[PDB]
Amino acid sequence: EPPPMESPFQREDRNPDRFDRDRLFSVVSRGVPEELTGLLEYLRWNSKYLTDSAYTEGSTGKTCLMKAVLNLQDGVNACIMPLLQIDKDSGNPKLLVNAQCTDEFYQGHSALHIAIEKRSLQCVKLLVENGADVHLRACGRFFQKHQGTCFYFGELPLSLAACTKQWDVVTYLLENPHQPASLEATDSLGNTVLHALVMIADNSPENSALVIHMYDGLLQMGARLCPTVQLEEISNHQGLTPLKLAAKEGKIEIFRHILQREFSGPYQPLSRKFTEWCYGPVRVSLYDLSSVDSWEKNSVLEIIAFHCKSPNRHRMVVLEPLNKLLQEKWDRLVSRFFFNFACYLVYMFIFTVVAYHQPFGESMLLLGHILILLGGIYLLLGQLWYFWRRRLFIWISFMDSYFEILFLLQALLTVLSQVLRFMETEWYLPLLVLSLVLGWLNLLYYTRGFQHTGIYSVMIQKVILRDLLRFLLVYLVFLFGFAVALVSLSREPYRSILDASLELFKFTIGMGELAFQEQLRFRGVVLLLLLAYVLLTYVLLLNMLIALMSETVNHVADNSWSIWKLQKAISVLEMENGYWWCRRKKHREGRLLKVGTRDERWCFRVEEVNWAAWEKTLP
Amino acid sequence: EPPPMESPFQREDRNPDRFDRDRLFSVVSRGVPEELTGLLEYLRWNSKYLTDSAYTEGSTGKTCLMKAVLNLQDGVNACIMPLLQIDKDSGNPKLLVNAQCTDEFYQGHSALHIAIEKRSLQCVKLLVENGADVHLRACGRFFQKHQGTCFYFGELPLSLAACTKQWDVVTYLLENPHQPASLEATDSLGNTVLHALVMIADNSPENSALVIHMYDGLLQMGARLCPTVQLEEISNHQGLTPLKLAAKEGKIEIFRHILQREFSGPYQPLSRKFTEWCYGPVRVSLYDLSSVDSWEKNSVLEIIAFHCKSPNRHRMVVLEPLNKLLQEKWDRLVSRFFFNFACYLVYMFIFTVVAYHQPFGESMLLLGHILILLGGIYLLLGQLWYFWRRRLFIWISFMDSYFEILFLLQALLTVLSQVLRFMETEWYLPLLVLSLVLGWLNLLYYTRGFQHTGIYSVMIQKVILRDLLRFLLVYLVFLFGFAVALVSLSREPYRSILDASLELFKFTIGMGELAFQEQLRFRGVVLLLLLAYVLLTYVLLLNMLIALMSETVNHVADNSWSIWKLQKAISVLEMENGYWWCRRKKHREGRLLKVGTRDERWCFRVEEVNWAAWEKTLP
Ligand SMILES: CCCCCCCCCC(=O)OC[C@H](COP(=O)([O-])OCCN)OC(=O)CCCCCCCCC
Ligand SMILES: CCCCCCCCCC(=O)OC[C@H](COP(=O)([O-])OCCN)OC(=O)CCCCCCCCC
Ligand SMILES: NCCOB(c1ccccc1)c1ccccc1
Ligand SMILES: NCCOB(c1ccccc1)c1ccccc1
Repeated sequence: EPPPMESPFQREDRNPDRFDRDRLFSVVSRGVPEELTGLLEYLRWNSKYLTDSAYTEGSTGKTCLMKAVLNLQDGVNACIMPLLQIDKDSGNPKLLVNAQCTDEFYQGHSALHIAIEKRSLQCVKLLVENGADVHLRACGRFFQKHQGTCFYFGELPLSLAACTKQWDVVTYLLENPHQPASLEATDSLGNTVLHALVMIADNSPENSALVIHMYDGLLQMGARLCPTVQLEEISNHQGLTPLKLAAKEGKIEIFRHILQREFSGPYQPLSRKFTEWCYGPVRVSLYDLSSVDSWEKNSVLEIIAFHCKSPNRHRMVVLEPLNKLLQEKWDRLVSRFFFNFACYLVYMFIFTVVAYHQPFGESMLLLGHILILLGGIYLLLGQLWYFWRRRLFIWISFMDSYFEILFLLQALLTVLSQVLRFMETEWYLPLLVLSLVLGWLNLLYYTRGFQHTGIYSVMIQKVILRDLLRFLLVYLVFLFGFAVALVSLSREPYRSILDASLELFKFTIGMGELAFQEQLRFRGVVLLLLLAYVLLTYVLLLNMLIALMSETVNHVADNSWSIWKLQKAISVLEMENGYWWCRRKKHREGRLLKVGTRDERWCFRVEEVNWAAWEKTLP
Repeated sequence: EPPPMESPFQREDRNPDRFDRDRLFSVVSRGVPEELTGLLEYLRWNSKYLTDSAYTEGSTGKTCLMKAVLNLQDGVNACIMPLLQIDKDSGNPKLLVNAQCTDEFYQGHSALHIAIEKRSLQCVKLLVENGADVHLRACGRFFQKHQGTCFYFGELPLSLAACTKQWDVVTYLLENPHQPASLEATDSLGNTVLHALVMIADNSPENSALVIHMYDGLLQMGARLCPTVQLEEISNHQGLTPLKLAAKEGKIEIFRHILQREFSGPYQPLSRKFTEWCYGPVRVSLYDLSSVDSWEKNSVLEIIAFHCKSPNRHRMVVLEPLNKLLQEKWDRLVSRFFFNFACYLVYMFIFTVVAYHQPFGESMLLLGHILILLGGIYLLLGQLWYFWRRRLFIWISFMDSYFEILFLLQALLTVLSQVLRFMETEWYLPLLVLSLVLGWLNLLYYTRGFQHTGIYSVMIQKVILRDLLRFLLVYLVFLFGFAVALVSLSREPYRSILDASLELFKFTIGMGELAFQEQLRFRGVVLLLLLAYVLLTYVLLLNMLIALMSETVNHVADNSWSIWKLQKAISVLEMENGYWWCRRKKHREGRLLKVGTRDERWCFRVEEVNWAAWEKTLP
């Protein structure tokens, strides 16, 4: 187990007048500099420095200075200032202010971070004035974002202060002449201070206000300290800007504010929603499409659809300008979507004809077999190309890509069945039939193109289809357990497990032949198993109905509309790439408009009609 | 019927100037000492005392002094003080202040208790200064905790004052020089004052604040009056400390406060949650495992799992440190749990093989029969050992031990079937089959080891399985009633009750042959019974569905997670004892740490990450 950061009870790890390690740590914690005065003599006598491993705990390397700042008294510790002085006179080649832990848990932890966390501006000023680096990276396992014991604030003192909304500390760390902290400074994972605020943000409104206020103030202060730097353009090692990161992490509240950010006054160039004109309840705004339009790779639209895995994906594609941007794309692509639907209907109309009318008529059948083979190959190549593109995030959103698997599965069976027909084996007919069955089920994918049908479909396939596998797994365990019991008991009907499993399943569809069976010597006991099976399978069905019905209470119809918009969003961003055989170019959305002075942006004109909001401002 | 305590309307039970009993009780109730002045002369004339049975009601022994305190006027009665004086001059060998009732209902009731209940500090001071014992036990049936007419406050004046939050009275009873009341003082059932507050506590928050405030103040005052006494270490006749009693009675609010009690300042040694270090939303506390760890017999963990019967059991195993303590144990024992699961799967894989493949192959069957016999004996001995250990609380938590019954039942049938095979009777095959059926159903017990499967299972078996027996009891009554009717009507199909019961049941599984039957002379009337049975059995099914569906509204998913944690808690505390053939030693949890001065405790380090709570304290 990793050692604790500070412990009044547990002692630190062991692994002129004497000033050994234990008595050194005792005086610094109590905050009495009077007893510390002889430390310089002992250090001079031994020709050693406070940064030496002898004056720290070997498990972490926690120095005496870091010990001192962990027991602040009313926001200050009188022992830390003499401690730095004695270190200065000791001739330390490694200054105590810049000392860091070495443990895998608290790696990079420094005395400056402790002072920032303890909300003591006095210690923060005192350490920085003495040369405490403001770019020390606390890159330990405790500070990394993961399940369980963690506190991610970035890795920098400036980012830690921002995450604790210490407005006084961030002001000093930026404006101090001794050692200013750059806003461009970057942690080990590529996250800046703005990125850190994004990925600590929750969807709760108390913490969303914290992040939005910190994000707004730091962005506005960045315009003063570094006017030539656009802080939102810095990307992590994953290549994500703070806007893109908010999309991937699925944090709507911070995502919405950045996407619709508007500043009035001198800070206008930092805005992303430039209002254009208003007439009554009609508002027109020029939303900025920088890093939002799908024309550029790794955009926000692609990240939400294919890279985000949070349950908040459907609620993000309805925010402006994404709602209107996707609608603008959908109206341009709805003609192609129906053409794709028409081609699949023709392909499966031919599939049905060949499957049924199978042994000029022979020539039509010969052509039908050939067209099916080409159609199956075409679908197989298209689906393989889709999975090749989405190879980095397979099985991450299987609830949405399950139709793309079915199209591939039907394509594989279509091609394989034709191959078996070439081999003239009798087993080609089944595979051709299962291809026909799956494809007619795959026709339900295109219902998303119609609001009239797509909205209704969304309410259904969300949970119910995934629930049935959970009942079947127990039911099949129950089915095989009773089947062997009946077979082992009827051998002195149910001639084999396969027949016994068949008979037991018939009881579920209301066709069981629950009788004495008139033949078996153990007719009563065999009946007991059938009666027990009937009671057990109805307990399981009632167990299923109650659990499934529980989802009805919490359902909201707005979610079904939102999910349908996400389904159209995924389809648009896939068919924008054209086809596998023809990767047509992508049209850039919006128009280039000058919005200020650094300032031209690819703005997208969104018009907003809202009677309720307009009447609220009215007297 | 027990007589009333006080009655303005009903007279008390009958069973110098004259001062008979009736005129004595009249003056004391009215509170006029002027008419009482001659009482000394009458007592002197008769050479009698007020404590004599003549001056009380024979049904209870309620004395005149207890009569006086039952009619206090504005918190005081002017007659009680002269009453004690006249008793003093009467030469009473049994002082009136210490007089108690003799009725089985109000046994031990004294005048001091009445003054405490009536919230009169003036009478409380007046009686105690005259020698009223502060350790009088009111051990009547009225003061014992039971259904109906009762008021349990312990049995002592100090405990009564604590239960009525009379802060002024408890202060006096503890600090009075005349007769201080010991906090160690114990009632008839072993309960001290701290125990009394625990078992009058409700889970409501108005009364929880009452108990917590009284528990905290009395514990803190105990450190001043008796610093050398640890009041929480006193146990009842059942052997339960106040912490253990709160667990058995299932009162979370008082249980949580004691389990996580933290005091800052001089009262630190009374704490049980010693905070260690804090960094942002990360809090680390040293919870005390005294009487909590399962290493010691009759611990809190065992009491909640096996001794508590309240519905609050699942909500207690999620409180810290119990939540982390059980998780620490579970991670150490999850390797053994799967090994136990693997052994049962192998045992039932062999059971299935022998059951099916039954008349080198013969040698394998011979070995399989032998291995099943040893496996059945092993399970039989293990389950008997489990019930021997839990013999004191069988059928108290049958909802949790019902799987342990099924394992025993399957073990008994496994052994008995092999015994019958030795006898070479034909009836061994059925019992071996029912053993196979039950064991495959017993495999559902091990689903609790996986969160992925255990959580889903908990939602189902809570109510639905127990509900079906309630429908079947009426249905079987309906089944036998109609079966005899059809048989008595078809004798001029349904040749016997057994066949008639079989045919009627088929209508429930959607296989009834509801026809005119073409043979019976009373074909129309027999059809009426079948039609009536169909309507009646669907009314019962609709009755069942509506009643069962009503449970969906009030269900909370947090309960299912909590119950699963309790299920793992029971399994851990059972497999900690090793096996019946090898009772391996128990590992003590936590580490011994010095926390103060009486002070070393077996503290358990629990680390708490809570962003929402941390942000609440932030500006
Ligand atoms: C008009 C007559 C058509 C006769 C049948 C020919 C084979 C069609 C096979 C087929 O079903 O293609 C469907 C496809 C769209 O699939 P999707 O985007 O829904 O799939 C994704 C679902 N998630 O549609 C297309 O890609 C367009 C059709 C092919 C155009 C010409 C191809 C030339 C190749 C060199
Ligand atoms: C590995 C090969 C095993 C072949 C079959 C041998 C008989 C096993 C019988 C069996 O099912 O035992 C299950 C048992 C655990 O039961 P539980 O704790 O779930 O039951 C409680 C459920 N509520 O498991 C155990 O206790 C461990 C298995 C026995 C170890 C060696 C025993 C030696 C005896 C001298
Ligand atoms: N082909 C048009 C049918 O669309 B509807 C539809 C049909 C099947 C599944 C989902 C929707 C419909 C919607 C509302 C009322 C009636 C029908
Ligand atoms: N063997 C793993 C199956 O677990 B799951 C499961 C199966 C039966 C009963 C309870 C749980 C499951 C849970 C959620 C979705 C799908 C399946």
